[PDB]
Amino acid sequence: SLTEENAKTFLNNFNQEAEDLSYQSSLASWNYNTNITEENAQKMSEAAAKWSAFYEEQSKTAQSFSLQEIQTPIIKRQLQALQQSGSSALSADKNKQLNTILNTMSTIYSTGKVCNPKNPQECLLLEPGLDEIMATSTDYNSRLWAWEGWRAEVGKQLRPLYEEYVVLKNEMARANNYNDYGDYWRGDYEAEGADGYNYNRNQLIEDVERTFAEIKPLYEHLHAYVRRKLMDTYPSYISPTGCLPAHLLGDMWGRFWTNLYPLTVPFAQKPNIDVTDAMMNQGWDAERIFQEAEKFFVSVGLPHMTQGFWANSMLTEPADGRKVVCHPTAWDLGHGDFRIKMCTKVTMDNFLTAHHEMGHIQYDMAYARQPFLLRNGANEGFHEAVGEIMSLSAATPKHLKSIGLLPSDFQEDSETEINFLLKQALTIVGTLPFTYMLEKWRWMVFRGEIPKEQWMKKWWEMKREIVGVVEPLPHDETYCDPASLFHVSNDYSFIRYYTRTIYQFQFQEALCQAAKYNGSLHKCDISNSTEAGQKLLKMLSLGNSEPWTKALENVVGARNMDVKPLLNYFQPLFDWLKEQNRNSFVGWNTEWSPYA
Amino acid sequence: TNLCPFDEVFNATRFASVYAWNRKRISNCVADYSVLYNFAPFFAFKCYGVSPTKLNDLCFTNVYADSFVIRGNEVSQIAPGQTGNIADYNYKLPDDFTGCVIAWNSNKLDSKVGGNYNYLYRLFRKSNLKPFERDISTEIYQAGNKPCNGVAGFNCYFPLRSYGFRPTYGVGHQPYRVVVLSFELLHAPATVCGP
Ligand SMILES: *[C@@H]1O[C@H](CO)[C@@H](O)[C@H](O)[C@H]1NC(C)=O
Ligand SMILES: *[C@@H]1O[C@H](CO)[C@@H](O)[C@H](O)[C@H]1NC(C)=O
Ligand SMILES: *[C@@H]1O[C@H](CO)[C@@H](O)[C@H](O)[C@H]1NC(C)=O
Ligand SMILES: [Zn+2]
Repeated sequence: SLTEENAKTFLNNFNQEAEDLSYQSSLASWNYNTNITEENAQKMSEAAAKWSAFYEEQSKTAQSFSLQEIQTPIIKRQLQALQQSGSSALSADKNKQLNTILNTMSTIYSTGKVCNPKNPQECLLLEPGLDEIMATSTDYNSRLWAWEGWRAEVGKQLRPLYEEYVVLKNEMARANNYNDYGDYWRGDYEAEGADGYNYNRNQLIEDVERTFAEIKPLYEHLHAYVRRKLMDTYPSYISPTGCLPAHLLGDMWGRFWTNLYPLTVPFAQKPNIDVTDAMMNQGWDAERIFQEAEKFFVSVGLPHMTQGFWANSMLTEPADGRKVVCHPTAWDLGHGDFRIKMCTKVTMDNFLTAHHEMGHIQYDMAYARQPFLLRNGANEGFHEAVGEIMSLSAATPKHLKSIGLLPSDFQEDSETEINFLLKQALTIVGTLPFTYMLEKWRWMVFRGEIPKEQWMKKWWEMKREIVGVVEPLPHDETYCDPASLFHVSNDYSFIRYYTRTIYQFQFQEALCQAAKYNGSLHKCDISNSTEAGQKLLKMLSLGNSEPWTKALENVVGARNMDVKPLLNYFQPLFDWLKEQNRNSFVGWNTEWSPYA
Repeated sequence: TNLCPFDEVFNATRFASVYAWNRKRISNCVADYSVLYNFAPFFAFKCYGVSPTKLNDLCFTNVYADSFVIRGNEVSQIAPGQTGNIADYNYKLPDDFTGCVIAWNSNKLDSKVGGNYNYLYRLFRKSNLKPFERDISTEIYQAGNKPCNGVAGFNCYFPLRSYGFRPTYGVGHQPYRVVVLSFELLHAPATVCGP
């Protein structure tokens, strides 16, 4: 009861100053992303330097508070959040060396180029370069040369850098009273609670391994089906029982299998729901799209959007002497300022992205009453989950017909449901094994289990165990394959995408059950149902003031992550796949290899 | 007929900060409160024990007008019995109140692109304020035990802080102008009456 009052006063002062010092930085960043000019870059840099210096000084000052003396949980949470700023609690020279390594990694990834084995006139890059040539083409050699060349350049030029990066990051992590840098990443999910509710940061490895065990039976069947359909486009290249070659997955790395849709359509005679023509005929613009999104959100009890949102936000390409960034983003600036930056157009994809971004802003507005240090998401992947559950119940035929973009006498087709489910499956299910494998590999390398001299020897060995892909040509230890990903050479964690997928389906089942709907889950819609809105706003207004095991309990009525709802979502596709795979063989043998 | 000077109270080029709140004594004039409804939609107009639309039927010895500028969310702290920052360290109303408050938006006049730093408020004080009491002191607050000899630093902070208004803020953070009218009837005839 002696330092608790001091902590309260210190937190009050910090909250008063931080909002003012952060609004300027956010506003400068916004002014640069909507203008792009030499002066604006300097303004952004000088705005960010002040905030960084102030935050570092405040964290160093706040380090002098013994946590055991405090009783009140909220102040302890705020102080624990403020103290954890050991991203540069090292020596100066080591910090400069690490910054130089990171900068050279980023530059060498961005500026890398690949030249054709034949005439060197082409010498393409990644950009709209290699990405298109191996996202559209259906020729073996055309994909193979690019896939081999990109690795034989980037990995060769990146291996020593990553070798030094591992040890520097481990030193950084151990200086912060951790075990390794992988534990530093895993510490995001750690939470402390009163009545149980504790989530030790060592259990995640057990949890991620458990849930994946229940997704293997479904994925396996999908991995069979696609394989069959790949035996027609490339006849004499894929064994009936084995692993798919890496360079034939419709993407540079195999993160997504969406681009395999044209060759894997089960019913080509029935086209998907395309609504752009109706929008053009009816005379729609961007403003109408966003008013429709706002109406859908207010139909479930959530509040409207402020007049500042309409006044300030950029919603169309300015078509003036101004260059902008057209990556869609949702901005919260503090002091009640919310905006969207989107170069939106008249298409279904923009229509769904509007709902996604508007859900981001709804969550931000919901947690706007908490103190400043707790105005974040409840976890690393709650934001996206909340964003995607809104767009999930917006492309359903019921909602589209309910607003007039589809004929009123429309008849649902049983053959179309399978196509929609298959596209969703190739988008969603096909990415979980890749993320799990990559994160396990980085965790093992950081922990020191994998020797420095066997990295690739493990990377591929367990690649043809979980995801089920075989390399086209052998790679020596001089290679560094995983450095080619943007989420590896430039830091960033990679486990948020595994948690987001499961969270979104749990939330969707909870809300659609709370809205009293009977039938298939993928057809459920939450519009014009006030009951689901209050249940969602119950979690959305907490921020991270309470452990993430409590908001999940509030909404879905559980205390961990379960994959049963995901299995309910894809049940008809599971039955159809099982029916059509009853003659062929499921599973793969880890012995076949395209080389000798 | 000599009307009361309300026109010069609700109209002013520049108002006063919340901690240094102004107070005007109105006495010996005929008061027509019906001209108080000559502004934009009032955000707050609620009267405690005076029965509005009957202001023209009472007589009081003198009236006090107190004017200041505060944030949007703080307007609820200008009621009797409330607790917060403004109601504890800047401006507090007694439990037995007789009169009422008028609060309206002033975003078009008190907001600038770079920030308006001419409005200040108190954040730290040793003990709460008695009703109708003004503090203007600028002594550095001492929260810890070690004195810092009047220089800012750890465990001693500057009590006054600025609002910093901008036109792009949300409604709850835009500036609001508040005028409080306090009536009192005493054993000294009565000079403030109706038409
Ligand atoms: C964009 O930059 C120009 C030149 O610096 C500036 O005059 C303008 O105010 C900026 N903002 C706009 C055009 O919204
Ligand atoms: C359902 O919600 C939509 C929101 O766009 C609204 O237009 C409609 O009137 C509501 N009711 C029905 C029966 O569609
Ligand atoms: C205040 O000034 C405006 C403009 O000069 C005027 O219209 C109004 O009558 C004045 N008085 C009040 C009470 O608004
Ligand atoms: Zn998003």
